Amino acid sequence: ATLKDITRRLKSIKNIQKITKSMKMVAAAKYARAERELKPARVYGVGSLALYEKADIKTKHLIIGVSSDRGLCGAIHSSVAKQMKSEAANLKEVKIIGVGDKIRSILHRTHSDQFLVTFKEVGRRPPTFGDASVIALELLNSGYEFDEGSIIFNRFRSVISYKTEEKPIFSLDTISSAESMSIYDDIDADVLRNYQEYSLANIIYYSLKESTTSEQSARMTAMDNASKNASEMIDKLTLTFNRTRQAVITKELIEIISGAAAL
Amino acid sequence: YFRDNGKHALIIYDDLSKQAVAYRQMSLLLRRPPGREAYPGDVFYLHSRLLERAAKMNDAFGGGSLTALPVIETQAGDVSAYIPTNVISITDGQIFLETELFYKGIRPAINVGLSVSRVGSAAQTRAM
Amino acid sequence: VAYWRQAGLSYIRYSQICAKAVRDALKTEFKANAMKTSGSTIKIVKV
Amino acid sequence: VRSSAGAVRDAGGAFGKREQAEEERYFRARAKEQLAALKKHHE
Repeated sequence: ATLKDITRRLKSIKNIQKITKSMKMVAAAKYARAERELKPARVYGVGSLALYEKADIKTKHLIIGVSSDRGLCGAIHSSVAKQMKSEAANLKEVKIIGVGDKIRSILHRTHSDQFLVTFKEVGRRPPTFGDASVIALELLNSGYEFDEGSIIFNRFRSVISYKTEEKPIFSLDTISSAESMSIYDDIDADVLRNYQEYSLANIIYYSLKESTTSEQSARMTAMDNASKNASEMIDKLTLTFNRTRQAVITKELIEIISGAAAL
Repeated sequence: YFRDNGKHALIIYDDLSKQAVAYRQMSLLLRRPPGREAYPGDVFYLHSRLLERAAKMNDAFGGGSLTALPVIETQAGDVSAYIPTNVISITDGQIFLETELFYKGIRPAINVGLSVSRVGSAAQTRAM
Repeated sequence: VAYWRQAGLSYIRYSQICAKAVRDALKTEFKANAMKTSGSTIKIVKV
Repeated sequence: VRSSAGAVRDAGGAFGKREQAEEERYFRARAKEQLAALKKHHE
């Protein structure tokens, strides 16, 4: 490469290094916050899971995939998308909801027909119950009547690890009166409906809080790796820069000396 | 001879990089001092005077024409190089070819974005 | 069929108003943690 | 230390070309939304 090409490239990658370093620190302070907020949210969300995990419940299927809109977080989106298509091929009428635009990006070419609705603006402000509520309301009052459903998301484990999991949504208000839920029998349909709705919000809230912690930690790591790779390139380019710099002085000077000797 | 006798000719100079090298050898051995990259001081002129001879003639001179397609070899894509820059600055336009494009399957390996030609007479065609 | 359910509203919506009112009744000491909770970031995607 | 804003675009490097395409994608989607909104303001 030319001296000008090297110089321009060096300046670009130095800029990339600075930004990825800054965004690593942003993700680190955001991750710390998510992991604090996850603590009570895990108690809450697991408490909402207690009903189904103390009773054998069986049975149009609804897949809700949860990630975000934001790139540079490793295999966060591919993971969830991989289990979305995997469970979709195993099921028998399937409709898909994606929360986080990156879900729709990966699945659209093959599963465009099966998409009910998409949600965006995920991964900018830490999710709230309001956000769970907004998704919840745009599913009940939308038009689709699902018999069963499942929500797919990244469950946080540590700074560097997460597991793609699936939770069931038996929210079909018809299935709440079956074999094992026979002991829960004095409730009128009005209150069961209110319960069913609230628990639908709880499980989506739970997925939102787990996903975000996993996404922020994975963002931290990706940016950390990006800036380490950039620094290595910078080191190598700087060496080429200095070699080339010296060689241009040398070359120029030999030309002028030849020009002088020839007179 | 075609240009001036009412006819049309196309000339290809393949290539002007090698002509400049030969000019450099000859000039150095004549003991004319070496200039930029050891080329003679007037390497620009070597090419500018040649290419200026391609022309379109008016009717009082016969209506003939001579079109030139000079060819320049770059090194590792360096169009900013001395001889390449001279000839770019002389010509009416240029067709830029690139190795990346060639191997990607773009053949002819023309970089459409960078390649330029001067307007075009209204007449290139009409359905074209 | 409560007064709000006949109006076409859900327990999600009922609960959201109830939750907001409990927050709007905090004092400037716990009110700082209104912000970090009670958001409206997520948006629907049509066409 | 030394000022360097816009160096990524200035390099014509992969990252440079990618960012240009990313801006264009964004603003073509905006134009679609804005021209429809302008159509419905037309009456």
